[PDB]
Amino acid sequence: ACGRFFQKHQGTCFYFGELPLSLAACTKQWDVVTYLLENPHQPASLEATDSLGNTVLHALVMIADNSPENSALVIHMYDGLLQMGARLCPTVQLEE
Amino acid sequence: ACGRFFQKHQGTCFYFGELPLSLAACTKQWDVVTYLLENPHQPASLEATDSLGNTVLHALVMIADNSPENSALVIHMYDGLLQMGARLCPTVQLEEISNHQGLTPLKLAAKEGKIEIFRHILQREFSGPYQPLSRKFTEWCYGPVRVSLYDLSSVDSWEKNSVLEIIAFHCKSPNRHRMVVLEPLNKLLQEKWDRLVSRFFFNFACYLVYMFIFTVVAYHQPSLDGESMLLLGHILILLGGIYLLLGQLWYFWRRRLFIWISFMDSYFEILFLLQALLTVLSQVLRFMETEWYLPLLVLSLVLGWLNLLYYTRGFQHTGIYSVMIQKVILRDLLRFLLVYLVFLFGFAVALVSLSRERSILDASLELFKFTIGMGELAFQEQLRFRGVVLLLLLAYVLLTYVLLLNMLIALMSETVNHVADNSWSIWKLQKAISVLEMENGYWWCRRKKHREGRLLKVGTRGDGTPDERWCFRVEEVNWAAW
Amino acid sequence: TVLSQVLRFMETEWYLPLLVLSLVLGWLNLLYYTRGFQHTGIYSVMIQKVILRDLLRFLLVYLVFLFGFAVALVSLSRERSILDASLELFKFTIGMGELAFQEQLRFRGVVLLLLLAYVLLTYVLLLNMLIALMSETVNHVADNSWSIWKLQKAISVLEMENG
Repeated sequence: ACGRFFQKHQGTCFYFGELPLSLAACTKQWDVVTYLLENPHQPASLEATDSLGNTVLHALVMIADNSPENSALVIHMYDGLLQMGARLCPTVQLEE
Repeated sequence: ACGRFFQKHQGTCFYFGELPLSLAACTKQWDVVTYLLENPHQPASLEATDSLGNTVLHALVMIADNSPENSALVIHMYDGLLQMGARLCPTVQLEEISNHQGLTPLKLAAKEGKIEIFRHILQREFSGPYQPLSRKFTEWCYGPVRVSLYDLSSVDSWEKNSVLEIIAFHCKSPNRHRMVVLEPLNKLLQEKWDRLVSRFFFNFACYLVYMFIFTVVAYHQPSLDGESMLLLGHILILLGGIYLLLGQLWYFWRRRLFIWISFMDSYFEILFLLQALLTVLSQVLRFMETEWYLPLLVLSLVLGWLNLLYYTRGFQHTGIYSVMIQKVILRDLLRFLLVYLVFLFGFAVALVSLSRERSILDASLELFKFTIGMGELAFQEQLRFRGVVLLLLLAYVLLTYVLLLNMLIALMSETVNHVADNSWSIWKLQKAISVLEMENGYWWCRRKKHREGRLLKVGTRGDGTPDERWCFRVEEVNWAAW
Repeated sequence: TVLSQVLRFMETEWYLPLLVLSLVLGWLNLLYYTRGFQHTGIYSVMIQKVILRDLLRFLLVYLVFLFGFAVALVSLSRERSILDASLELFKFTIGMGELAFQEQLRFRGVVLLLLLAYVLLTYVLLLNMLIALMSETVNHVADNSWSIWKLQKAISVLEMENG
């Protein structure tokens, strides 16, 4: 889901990762992030690349900033994505 | 109910608004304020004018002050007066009524530097859902992180009496910049300064680049008499003063020759008048015969080259430093010269009197050797009381260092008395003060004036029947629960 | 360094005049390594970096003032070599202003009351930079440039392993 607002251009934007799970990190919910993987009809994946060939974890750091409250919740999501990740894809190394 | 105590005169007073509902705001009760309108026998009105043609809302801001607890309760009353007002008089617009001088209350809130309502008054959260016709001064559409929007009541430069009309010119400023640092007026700096800083540089070019070649006359100048380039200089020496004469004169035509109250930093504006005025001294001698032209046009060239310091402005930050120091040291320069120079009168007399064994102003240069200092110190014994003048001059080595010191440390005290982002913002004031002339154009006669096509995006989103406003779109990034 | 080499046998002549600067800046740039043998450097690059911005802002303000006054000096003293006559004004830069008052110019008070205007503003031109510096240290740095000492070291580590 790429466009003007979804591109990383200066102003009128934020480069969240241009796909459903990518903004699901930015939503700070941690409830649908599990279900959009757990969904039996069509499961998502962190393997899903974007316009710069990234997983969601590259967008987490770009969307991360110098706001302690934002980094605190970002950290909480970030750590648990590896717990949900490594459980469901133990064959794949995730931060490489 | 007007009198001595109820008049706005200095001391023994407070100008609450001279009628029952006016002090009812100052009573901080909010219970009788409803009933004195709800009373069925004789209802009051905010329409009730006073000695300066004001509603109660003009008195709220005058009675408001730099007390947070007072402004907090003042804000609470102030917002609900519009809820009780607009309900009972929806036909009447409430914050657009002018005083006897012709001034609105939201504009008049800037006049006296009201701190702590004034930020609130711009930034208000109560129209949707319960007064959708009031319009907030705020709006929002399309947020994952909020794309905000602020309206425009009168604060944009060109609308005939904004706060930009008074905060630039008629500012009675306890200190300004903060009132300007709030987001809708603060952000407005760059929205047009993008379009104006290039034209500022284009006009700054025309200020300084012709002052450069104004000098090369004096380079080629003869004392007594393709060489027409030297003679051509005179035609631009005419323009050297005459351009900056009219230009700075018609500034006072629109400033009506306003009184010395704006002494703060309008001395920089009249530093152009110095060059403008002093250029003519040579012109109207110079053909005629009178002779004092080359001697005194020195100062016309001097102060002109000096006043090119003024524009140490916005091409880099530094200026946040420039005017911070330059303004406060103009007070120090006054205090410096008043103390120092008057010491050495009687000692130049003591020098010439002891050295006996109208031209003493030139003999005072003997003492001004040590000002830099390069004190001669040359000891001789022809004076026959050798120790008098010798033990005299050693007294000034300590106090001359002290006379630097006390000013060096009077300065230390000015920086020990910390300024966080005060003069850092005065950089933007100096820019936003310099915005005054940008939209108006040039009775300089490049184009005799310039019009206005610099207004902001049409709101066209309000509640029925009047749906229309002028507004501006702002960006934000917030990290709350939602 | 090469400017001298490939003149020097040949004949061209501007070699000893301009190799001065090759020797100068080389000896100057030995300041760079005020680094890690003692701490001090936590000071060195903190000031040296921020004053490179101050040095730019200093020279842009000051030097351009004295052009028209060197013209005012030579113009009033009438009664391409003025760049050398500007040294008369650069006497007061250090300052060791001559101040030598004579009355052959026939409007004695012009140039005499001119030069007294610069004693105050020359101190101000030092002052405002002295205090623009005060502002840079009033704006406290706790262990920022103290750590940039280690950055400058860890930046200098880039070339060590490569050979």
